[PDB]
Amino acid sequence: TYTISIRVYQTTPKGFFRPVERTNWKYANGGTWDEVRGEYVLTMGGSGTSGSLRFVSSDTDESFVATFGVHNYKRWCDIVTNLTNEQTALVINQEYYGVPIRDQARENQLTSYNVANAKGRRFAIEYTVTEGDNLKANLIIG
Amino acid sequence: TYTISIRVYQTTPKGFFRPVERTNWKYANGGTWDEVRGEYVLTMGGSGTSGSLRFVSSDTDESFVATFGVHNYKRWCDIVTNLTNEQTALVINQEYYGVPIRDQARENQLTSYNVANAKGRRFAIEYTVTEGDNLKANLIIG
Amino acid sequence: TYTISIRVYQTTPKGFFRPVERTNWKYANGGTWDEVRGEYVLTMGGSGTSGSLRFVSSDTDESFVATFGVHNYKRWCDIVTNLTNEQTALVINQEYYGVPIRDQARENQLTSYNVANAKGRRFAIEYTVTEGDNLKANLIIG
Amino acid sequence: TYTISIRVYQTTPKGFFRPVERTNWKYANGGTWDEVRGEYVLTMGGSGTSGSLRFVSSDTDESFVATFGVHNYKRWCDIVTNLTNEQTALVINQEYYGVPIRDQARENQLTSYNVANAKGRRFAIEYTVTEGDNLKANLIIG
Ligand SMILES: [C]C(=O)[N][C]1[C](O[C]2O[C]([C][O])[C]([O])[C]([O])[C]2[O])[C]([O])[C]([C][O])O2[C]1O2[C][C]([N])C([O])=O
Ligand SMILES: [C]C(=O)[N][C]1[C](O[C]2O[C]([C][O])[C]([O])[C]([O])[C]2[O])[C]([O])[C]([C][O])O2[C]1O2[C][C]([N])C([O])=O
Ligand SMILES: [C]C(=O)[N][C]1[C](O[C]2O[C]([C][O])[C]([O])[C]([O])[C]2[O])[C]([O])[C]([C][O])O2[C]1O2[C][C]([N])C([O])=O
Ligand SMILES: [C]C(=O)[N][C]1[C](O[C]2O[C]([C][O])[C]([O])[C]([O])[C]2[O])[C]([O])[C]([C][O])O2[C]1O2[C][C]([N])C([O])=O
Ligand SMILES: CC(=O)N[C@@H]1[C@@H](O)[C@H](O)[C@@H](CO)O[C@@H]1O
Ligand SMILES: CC(=O)N[C@@H]1[C@@H](O)[C@H](O)[C@@H](CO)O[C@@H]1O
Ligand SMILES: CC(=O)N[C@@H]1[C@@H](O)[C@H](O)[C@@H](CO)O[C@@H]1O
Ligand SMILES: CC(=O)N[C@@H]1[C@@H](O)[C@H](O)[C@@H](CO)O[C@@H]1O
Repeated sequence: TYTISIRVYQTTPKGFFRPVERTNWKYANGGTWDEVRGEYVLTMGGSGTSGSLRFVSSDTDESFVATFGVHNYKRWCDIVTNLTNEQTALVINQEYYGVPIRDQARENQLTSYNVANAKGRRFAIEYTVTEGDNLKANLIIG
Repeated sequence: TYTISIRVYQTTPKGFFRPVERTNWKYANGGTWDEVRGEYVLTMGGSGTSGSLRFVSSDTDESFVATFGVHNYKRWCDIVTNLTNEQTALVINQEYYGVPIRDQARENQLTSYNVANAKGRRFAIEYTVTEGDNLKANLIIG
Repeated sequence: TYTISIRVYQTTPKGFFRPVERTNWKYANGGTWDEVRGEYVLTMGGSGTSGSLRFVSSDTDESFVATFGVHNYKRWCDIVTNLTNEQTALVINQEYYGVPIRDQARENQLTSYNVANAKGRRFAIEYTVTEGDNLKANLIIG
Repeated sequence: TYTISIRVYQTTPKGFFRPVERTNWKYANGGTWDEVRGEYVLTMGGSGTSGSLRFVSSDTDESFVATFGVHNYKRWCDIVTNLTNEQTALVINQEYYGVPIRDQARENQLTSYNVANAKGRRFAIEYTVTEGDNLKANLIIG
């Protein structure tokens, strides 16, 4: 069993991102999302799957999907923003198992990733515990 | 804009179903899930999309996916249980736009549905508000 | 350290009780409330304190407070309903350390308790794990 | 009826503050706490009462209580930190109706307030809507 525990940080009172969606990819017997002590906890049965969280700021017409998983026994993460209305977490999560650019992001097995949207706001994932079954990450909204 | 506000009722202290997943299908400009006053609220850009909630009772090895949406300007609902490990809400939600028996449940535009798992536990959805932009449903776990 | 983990069951689709308040008494170095995998978890520093949860059904103008704690190394529980508007969980929780009938309920160290409100609705607390540091209870709304 | 809707911003990936308590003072027909679209909403029957939230960062031994209310038809707010183990939100909330320095903080009817703990971390409340029945505020953890 792997877990990925996620702490969400929102660094500026400009806009407000709320949680709107959480998905589980079907590989390795799937997975679950849990709220545990104010954290998002992704539990997976083995290596080779993932889960996504979508956040939306309606004040500023902004959004992003953050995906976390384990690929060949190492954690990975990715952020996708500049989402169309058709790009829900359900769509984005699935794409990490067929779309080349998404595949590569997952294949990179990164301990940290950051990206800016069209408005120049940065989003980041940083794993604070990068090894073992029980992984920890910060999700940082700039 | 459509909303569907869901009240969850767990009726018997045998096992414990917890929320593990919430998805949004991509049609009609997507949609979102919100927690509002102890209720799950699905917001949708217009007619023709849906969202799924998955619940798991790990005590008793039981689970189900409940799906809610609007089809041709009327509400619909369905429950799927006896899930394989591969059947997350991500997977199930999509099947309502291609798989014939799932297509049928959507086309049925039901105000009320119920089914049972192989263990004999019943799951039900009853809309209490069936018309208009702001719909309401009970999700009853037996 | 004691923990009491609480599963809430709402048994009838008549009215809807939503969580509105969660308090901690000051004795034994206090304590915290956490949400953990869909359950309410009361964590306390040692024996001799407690915490309260209030639920409101504004549809039917019903409310109650359920209090959980440890007194002389045994778990206890109680429910107060037919609440005035001035009887928040903040108020009720404190009454268990000065008000004689509340004191008595705490001193009973019950593994289960049930009571009916003005409208004949039954509320129940039933501990499923009655011994040790990590206690479990069902909160059942009839 | 007054509402105060609160958006929480945790700005710094050092330590993690989780919600552990939410209370309602008994005056003016009391009040309730709701989770609404990822925000904390305090509802109160009229002017002259309040509610408190407590947040704890176990990793760094930090905590605080943030209190919001309406005093003589104008909003107020306060933060207390450097807490003892006996100072739960239950205790702090009610000190605003008896303890002079706390009474004064409330009598100030502030639209913004900030204070630091002994470790130098700033906490802040910033009302973004300051007038009328439905007030809005940012809670910023530095
Ligand atoms: C070990 C790992 O991680 N692997 C991976 C995978 O996962 C998998 O899947 C399968 C189906 O296919 C099953 O489910 C199992 O259980 C799991 O584990 C996948 O995910 C992939 C992506 O696609 O990746 C990885 O691997 C690699 C190899 N080479 C293959 O391809 O298989
Ligand atoms: C009106 C309605 O409801 N419709 C529907 C639909 O939805 C749609 O989709 C599209 C794509 O394709 C888009 O997205 C839009 O926006 C929406 O709205 C669909 O869903 C279907 C299912 O498949 O169903 C319904 O319909 C039928 C017909 N075609 C019509 O349209 O009417
Ligand atoms: C051990 C026990 O449980 N005890 C109890 C108590 O608690 C206490 O408190 C105190 C203050 O005062 C402190 O905080 C400590 O820490 C604790 O532990 C109390 O609560 C009481 C009630 O009031 O009860 C019990 O007890 C015993 C005797 N009997 C007396 O009373 O004291
Ligand atoms: C209007 C206002 O805000 N006022 C106030 C108050 O509140 C009140 O309280 C009472 C009892 O006593 C009752 O509950 C009612 O309902 C309410 O409204 C209080 O809070 C106070 C503080 O302590 O403050 C205010 O005021 C002033 C003086 N004290 C008088 O006026 O009385
Ligand atoms: C700005 C943006 O969202 N770009 C994303 C990038 O972050 C992600 O790594 C890549 C692979 O999924 O797909 C997009 O190009
Ligand atoms: C036992 C079970 O899960 N049955 C489901 C049924 O409830 C649902 O209406 C149908 C269409 O999606 O798919 C399955 O037959
Ligand atoms: C109907 C009702 O709520 N009665 C309660 C009772 O359940 C509780 O055990 C006792 C001590 O606190 O007093 C209260 O009034
Ligand atoms: C560091 C600290 O917690 N100081 C608080 C202050 O913020 C508050 O305004 C006052 C009134 O309650 O009580 C204390 O002095």
